[PDB]
Amino acid sequence: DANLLNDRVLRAMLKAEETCAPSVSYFKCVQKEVLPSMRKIVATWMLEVCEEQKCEEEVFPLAMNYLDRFLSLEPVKKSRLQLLGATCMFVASKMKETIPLTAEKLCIYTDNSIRPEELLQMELLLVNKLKWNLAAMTPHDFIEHFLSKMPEAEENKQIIRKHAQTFVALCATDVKFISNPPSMVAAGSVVAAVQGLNLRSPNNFLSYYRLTRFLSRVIKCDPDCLRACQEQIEALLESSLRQA
Amino acid sequence: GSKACRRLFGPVDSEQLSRDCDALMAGCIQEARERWNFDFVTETPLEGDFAWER
Amino acid sequence: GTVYKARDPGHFVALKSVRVPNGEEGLPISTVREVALLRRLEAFEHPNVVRLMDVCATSREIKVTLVFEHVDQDLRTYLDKAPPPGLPAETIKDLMRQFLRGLDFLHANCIVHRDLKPENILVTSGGTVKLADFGLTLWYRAPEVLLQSTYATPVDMWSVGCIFAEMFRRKPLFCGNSEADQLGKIFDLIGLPPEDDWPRDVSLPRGAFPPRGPRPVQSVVPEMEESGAQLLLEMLTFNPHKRISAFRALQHSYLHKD
Repeated sequence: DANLLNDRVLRAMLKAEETCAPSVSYFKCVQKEVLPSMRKIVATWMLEVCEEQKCEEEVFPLAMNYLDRFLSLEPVKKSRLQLLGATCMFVASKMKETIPLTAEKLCIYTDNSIRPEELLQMELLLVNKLKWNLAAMTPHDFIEHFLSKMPEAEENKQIIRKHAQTFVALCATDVKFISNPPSMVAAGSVVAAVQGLNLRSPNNFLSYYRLTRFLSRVIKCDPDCLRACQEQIEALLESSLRQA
Repeated sequence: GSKACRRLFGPVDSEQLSRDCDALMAGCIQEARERWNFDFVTETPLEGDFAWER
Repeated sequence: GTVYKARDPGHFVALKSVRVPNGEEGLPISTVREVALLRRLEAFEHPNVVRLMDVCATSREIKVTLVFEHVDQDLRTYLDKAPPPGLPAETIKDLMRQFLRGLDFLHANCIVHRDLKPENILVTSGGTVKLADFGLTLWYRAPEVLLQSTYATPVDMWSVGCIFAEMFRRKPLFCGNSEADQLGKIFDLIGLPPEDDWPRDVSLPRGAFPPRGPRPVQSVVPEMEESGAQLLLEMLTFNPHKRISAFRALQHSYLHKD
């Protein structure tokens, strides 16, 4: 009964995902100083911090989920936008990593703009404002759930996993990450990863056509809305590679 | 060394951060005790809808 | 530091404020993960587990206050105040339904209660079972935790089988002295398992217990129907990897009624 029992788990993953969701229109309504350009700037910095510290692949997108949700409830100053991003990484690393990021090392990554007494005092303010709803559903959760249903070899599962995890990181820097739920971001990353990087001819045990129809059936978005999410991703990959 | 260490938007008025971080912390306390009539920081009062008995 | 009670609309809530050791890294890791796990259940709420209403933090050490959903009556009171002949067989079926529903809910969310007893099982005045005291005696202890071995999630289903039989005797099924003695009274009913079903790297070897034969299940819980005795043995299975799950128990013929 793996067919129903896996939808039993997936139904619960989609229902809990609908709670830890930000509003896409907080730039116009909530924030005054913060602009959509300034979010990509602080998100790129948070990504590099997790790159250098060899963080768990889940830490950076989880920290951005905290950032979008806090910006959906409270206005933050332009100067304090970086302080907010450091606090989000401080909590996300606690949730996923064995040994989290030290608050001192996070302040060093801010070029010592903030102090550890300011990060800890922001930790209480951030967690209280998020109603302690920190166990948010992540794109990595759905990715690992989708792979368990794909009958690909483990060597190909791990290369699909790496490319999909990479596509999720590029999404977190774009404003598409705000409106799209983690189910879409995860599925769009997988279908963009199973096409490879146009490096070789795609040879896979489960057909790409069957995989798109399967993912678009369970996460509930028609193939026209799934390929649109994939084309945005490959556009983010194009924009990422161009800025180099 | 590390190209990721940098300030993103210039300086920070330090005290005003400690001034604000307490301004909104007490706002969370007010939202807390206005939901359940019970001052969280002093864990004592009534007057509202609560019953409260040790 | 203590607790309180209010009750206003299912109309009873509580409040406790705990001191956490504030240090170099702010909130502890286990503190933020435990509360976040409790807050993740609020997406489904679910009737057979207690709801976490609100959590707020106030500042050495930090003070965190949790507002829980409290129930004034527990299971032991429900069974003590039961109709003097006992409980109706159909009433017990409905209680086991809510019992396993809430347990399968926790298990589906990577939560093991580890300490299930009638004191940790609350029942509202309307007859709603609500589990509490999780993610925060040795009578209902599973065999693998008495032997101090692989805990995992089937330890809760053993506790359900014990309470399952207790609803027909109204006296606990397995009541022993120590861990070594608790396993003896358990093996006196289900027999002595072989060496292949015995766990490796265990505190007490199989030679610590005399050879025993599996007594009939109806010999100790005779007020129970034939199919219920079949379901009880699947809960009281020694090997945790063959022990019945909470979801399977819902699908057994005994509970598929109404």
